[PDB]
Amino acid sequence: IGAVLKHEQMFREAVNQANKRKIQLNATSVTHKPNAIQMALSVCEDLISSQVYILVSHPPTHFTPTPVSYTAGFYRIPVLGLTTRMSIYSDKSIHLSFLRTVPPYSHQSSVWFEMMRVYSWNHIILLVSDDHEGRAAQKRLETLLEERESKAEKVLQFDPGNVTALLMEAKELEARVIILSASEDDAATVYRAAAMLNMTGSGYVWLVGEREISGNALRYAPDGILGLQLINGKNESAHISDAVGVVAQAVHELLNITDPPRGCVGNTNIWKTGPLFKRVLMSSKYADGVTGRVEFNEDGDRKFANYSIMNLQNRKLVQVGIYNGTHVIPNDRKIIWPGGETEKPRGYQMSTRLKIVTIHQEPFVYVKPTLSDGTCKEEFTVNGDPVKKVICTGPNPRHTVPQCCYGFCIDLLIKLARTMNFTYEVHLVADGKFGTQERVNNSNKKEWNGMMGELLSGQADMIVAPLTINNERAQYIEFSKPFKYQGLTILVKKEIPRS
Amino acid sequence: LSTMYRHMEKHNYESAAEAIQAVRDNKLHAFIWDSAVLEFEASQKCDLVTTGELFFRSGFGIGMRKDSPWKQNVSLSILKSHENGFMEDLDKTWVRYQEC
Amino acid sequence: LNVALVFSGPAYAAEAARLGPAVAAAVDVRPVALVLNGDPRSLVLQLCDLLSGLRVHGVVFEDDSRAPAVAPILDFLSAQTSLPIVAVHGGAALVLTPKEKGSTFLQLGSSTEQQLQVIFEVLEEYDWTSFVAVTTRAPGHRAFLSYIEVLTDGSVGWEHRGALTLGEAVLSAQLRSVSAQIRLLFCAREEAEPVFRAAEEAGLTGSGYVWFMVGPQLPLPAGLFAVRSAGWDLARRVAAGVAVVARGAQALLRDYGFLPELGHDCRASLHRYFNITWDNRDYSFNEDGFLVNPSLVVISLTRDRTWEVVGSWEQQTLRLKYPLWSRYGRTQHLTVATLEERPFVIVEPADPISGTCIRDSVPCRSQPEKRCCKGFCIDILKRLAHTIGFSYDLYLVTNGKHGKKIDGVWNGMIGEVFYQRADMAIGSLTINEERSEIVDFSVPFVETGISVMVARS
Amino acid sequence: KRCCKGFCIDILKRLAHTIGFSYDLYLVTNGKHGKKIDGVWNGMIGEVFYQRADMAIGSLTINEERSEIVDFSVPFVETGISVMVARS
Ligand SMILES: *[C@@H]1O[C@H](CO)[C@@H](O[C@@H]2O[C@H](CO)[C@@H](O)[C@H](O)[C@H]2NC(C)=O)[C@H](O)[C@H]1NC(C)=O
Ligand SMILES: *[C@@H]1O[C@H](CO)[C@@H](O[C@@H]2O[C@H](CO)[C@@H](O)[C@H](O)[C@H]2NC(C)=O)[C@H](O)[C@H]1NC(C)=O
Ligand SMILES: *[C@@H]1O[C@H](CO)[C@@H](O[C@@H]2O[C@H](CO)[C@@H](O)[C@H](O)[C@H]2NC(C)=O)[C@H](O)[C@H]1NC(C)=O
Ligand SMILES: *[C@@H]1O[C@H](CO)[C@@H](O)[C@H](O)[C@H]1NC(C)=O
Ligand SMILES: *[C@@H]1O[C@H](CO)[C@@H](O)[C@H](O)[C@H]1NC(C)=O
Ligand SMILES: N[C@@H](CCC(=O)O)C(=O)O
Ligand SMILES: N[C@@H](CCC(=O)O)C(=O)O
Repeated sequence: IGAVLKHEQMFREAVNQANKRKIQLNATSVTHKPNAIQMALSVCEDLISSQVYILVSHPPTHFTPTPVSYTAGFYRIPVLGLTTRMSIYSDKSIHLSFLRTVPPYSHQSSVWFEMMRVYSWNHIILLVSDDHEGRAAQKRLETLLEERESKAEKVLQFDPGNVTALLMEAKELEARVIILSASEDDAATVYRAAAMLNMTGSGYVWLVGEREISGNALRYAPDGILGLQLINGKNESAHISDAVGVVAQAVHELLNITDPPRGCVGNTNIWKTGPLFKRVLMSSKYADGVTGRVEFNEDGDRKFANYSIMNLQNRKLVQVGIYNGTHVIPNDRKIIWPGGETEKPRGYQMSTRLKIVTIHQEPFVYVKPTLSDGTCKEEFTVNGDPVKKVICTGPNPRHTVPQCCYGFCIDLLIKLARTMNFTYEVHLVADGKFGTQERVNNSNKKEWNGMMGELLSGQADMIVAPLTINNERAQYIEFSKPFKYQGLTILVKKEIPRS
Repeated sequence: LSTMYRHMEKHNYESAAEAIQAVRDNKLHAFIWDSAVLEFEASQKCDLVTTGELFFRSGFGIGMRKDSPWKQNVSLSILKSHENGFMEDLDKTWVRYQEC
Repeated sequence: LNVALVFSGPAYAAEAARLGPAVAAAVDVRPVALVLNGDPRSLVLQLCDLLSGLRVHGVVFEDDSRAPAVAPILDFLSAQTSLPIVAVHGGAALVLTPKEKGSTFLQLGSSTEQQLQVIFEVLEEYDWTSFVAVTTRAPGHRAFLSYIEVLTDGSVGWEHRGALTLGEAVLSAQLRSVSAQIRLLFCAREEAEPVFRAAEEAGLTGSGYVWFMVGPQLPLPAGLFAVRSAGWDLARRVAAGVAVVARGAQALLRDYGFLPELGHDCRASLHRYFNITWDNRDYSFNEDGFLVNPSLVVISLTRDRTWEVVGSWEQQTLRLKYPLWSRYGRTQHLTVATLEERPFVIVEPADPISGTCIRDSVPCRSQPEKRCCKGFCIDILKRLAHTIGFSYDLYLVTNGKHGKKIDGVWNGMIGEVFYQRADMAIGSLTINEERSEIVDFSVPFVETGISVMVARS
Repeated sequence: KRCCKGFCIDILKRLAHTIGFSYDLYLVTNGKHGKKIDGVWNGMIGEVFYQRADMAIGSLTINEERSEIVDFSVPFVETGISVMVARS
């Protein structure tokens, strides 16, 4: 056993301490290879040489501990990483023998959810890289937000390698607080893109992962943004100590011993001691460790870790709080904001402009063609009063010809717009159907057909029409108190008189 | 009514106006639709007739996206205007104003 | 340019390589090759030596032994070298995992999603319920349950899902705690055998129950069902693999016209070029490198303990053998026999858009094809079944209408009931003295008799 | 103990069956339906407002002040202001 990682002396003293705490704690370490193939060759060589019952640490530069994990899986022997963050290693489909002593960015997303819940920032925006780690973080954030009856307002996938279109898209919505998760270089690129626009001003609060914050501080670091880091940071030595301690604990717990393989130059066979010790370690709960109650998660992660919630203040990071494995310390000191605001601004932004969809229905929404100049005829009622018409497009594949709409629904909309300050543009639905929920062709999943697509898909923001209250519509969208009671009735032609 | 719907779906139209016109032209036997629109239609086009007991007594509504901040205010303003004379005034001048 | 052939077989690989060159030539003008040794140390050393010595375009590895081990390291070697590997004939290709940045593995196995899709296509034709879904807490169990939940929406019956920690008595009691005729299990072989033994000790291995094992693999229950791609020939598999490799290489040379390898012998992202057709089977590939729209078969267990093909899935279509099926349920099996009487029992053609009977109806088989029966008698029969509980089949009748003592022999529904062919008869049937004495009768509900109908008045 | 039955009781028990909870018919005496007497609510609205009663069912009309003070479910039986006269 031995971490690849002066570090040889650290391994020697760790082995001596573990032995002080039938043979116990034998150390067999090697050095990194420039070529991963050479690294795998060295790993198999010193696995054949000595009995390795495993440990490996991430070098500073992107490097990959994948070869040793793959070899361990090919031998089914337990393998425990030290300082690897990518969530791909979390999965056991290709790394069934792999465990890690440092939580990946998925728990960073979990802490993001915790902070958002603490600060009552109900609305949320995600700007996530299309990489695997970003996708896993986004999925964990969505499922952690699943139990609460709120979803992400709009998740934006940023392919690795300008995001100005996505930045504009995020700017034009109602939610203002966003959360970024991407590579350091992609983080710098999107930081420049946001800085060029006015989307980095007051009311635009956001917080990113550890490596994004580090890269931003390296290159740009938009001032006032929040950020998250591991409490211990790199902290190789204490992780080494806790790892060797838990390895000794597991070895003592095992001592059925089966057969720890050695000299497996061509021994194409698994060693049941490997899976047995892995299951024991999963059931194990190391206590009185350097980092605390070192418990291993079911997938092979760490439970109840510690994080530093820091803030960027002119290329200087100030630890605003401490996010435990359960909750976050409220406030160690004062927190700044990118716009200089001294408080936590509301994450939403009430839009003055509303997109209203409306269907043509006789006694409620009159629709007529516009005049020659595109205006509306200034007619009057029988009582000598004007009809407060409005101009809206939408009617006839055919192009969207503007037309004049007026009616009971239009009058109600006018009254509401006067009651609550609005600026509104109307447009009828292109489909021209009341929009139920229908099962799409060649798929099991269903979707909101018709005019309701204009509301669910964000095309509009308020459905004003002769809408009838029923079950699934109330399930997907929200309603208000009814303004006209009515039922379903039969219409039949009938001739009364008789000659 | 599932079997009745399976029968009805072979003749379902696409909009109200064409249905009303076809009912005028006797291309269809019976029409089923909302009470307010048909009441207004009978009050205008005194050729057809409305009948049957009301079968689904759920009122209309001004729909909006889920959990939008406007729900409380929109609902409260609609309720206040309905409670006030505004709703009745907007109703009388726009519907039920004709009786042939 | 050339194609390198590597096999982990200790003995059969020798004869396979001996017969290699003729088959490779028989199956572009690029040459072939064959090197085999049969161990991550040995694997890495041999493959690196072969690739250094021999300049090749794509490499095909064939082996069916110790599947869940070879695939990751082989994929890593391919990614490091950036060369097209193709695993064939089980083994490495059997394991399917999410890939890496530069990875190009071209696994020829079948994803668990496709397996579940095929199994559910076989279902909804045998049982409407995916009653028992049991998992062994395997690495793929989470995606397994997610896909089950994905495919269970819209349209199936469903009872429970559970996980077994594999004392065998505790897990057997937990397994039997869910009542379900049909159980589908997700497990590996080392967990499959103890689970089978525990189920046998729990009495669920009888012919009444059917197990649909879908875990990646391949004292024994009766009715095992699984799914595979094809095979059980190594030469044909090698021919298909080399044909796919040659087609991909020719497409690459047509697109740009350059040698495929990029050094990577001593250092100091192409799984998009697959539209492949061969052996009357689809061979296109997705981004992850697994077969898209494969030609799959479903296999079952025979009393001779041998695997026999039962049905074939291809072009998103199924074709099985003896398509008619019945829920034996072992009582609770009652063969309802009715006749046609328009006021009471209405038989209609099955709805062809959904290819099944519409709601508020019951399937009815004549005496092969299926119609939809509904009305008075059907509704009262289904209410009775709900309030009692049994499996009822609408076995219609043709020999007669209601019954006659023709040649002292009954016919119709009465004839069907009398000779035990039909368990019970419902529908339009009047009670008479001879009928009452020959066959018992329940309590009458709709009174009737002899009536006179006249003309307009 | 008395026995309560009718429209609201039946709809409440159907709702409880379709949701599942323990419901107690805590009747009221301080008021009838609610009034802003001395800026303080009473009746069923008063009981609900001060958390004494978890929820109120039965005869209760929806008004603007009631709607803003306390939330309301979807109306089911429409009603309003009506005029009743003598024999005719
Ligand atoms: C226990 O530790 C000793 C000391 O490091 C190991 O001895 C060396 O092992 C390497 C690798 O097997 C050999 O290349 C050296 O020649 C060994 N030197 C000596 C002096 O023995 C030993 O292999 C370790 N044993 C186990 C089972 O890990
Ligand atoms: C606007 O044009 C569309 C497109 O033709 C019309 O929708 C069609 O209506 C016919 C008549 O029922 C249907 O047969 C087609 O299937 C419809 N097509 C689509 C794409 O919906 C629509 O009715 C027109 N509306 C107006 C007001 O002219
Ligand atoms: C809903 O209506 C309330 C009541 O008017 C609004 O609250 C007011 O908001 C303005 C602007 O923020 C303040 O100046 C007032 O002091 C607030 N009054 C009260 C009583 O809260 C609220 O903003 C409205 N919300 C929406 C989305 O329209
Ligand atoms: C983003 O890049 C595209 C392509 O280079 C360019 O057309 C566009 O103007 C750029 N936008 C900004 C804001 O830089
Ligand atoms: C709404 O508009 C009125 C009229 O201009 C104004 O007095 C009021 O302050 C406005 N309120 C808001 C919140 O914009
Ligand atoms: N219902 C009759 C058959 C037809 C008839 O005679 O009216 C019977 O059960 O015998
Ligand atoms: N139903 C009334 C009480 C009695 C009345 O005013 O008619 C309400 O809920 O306020």
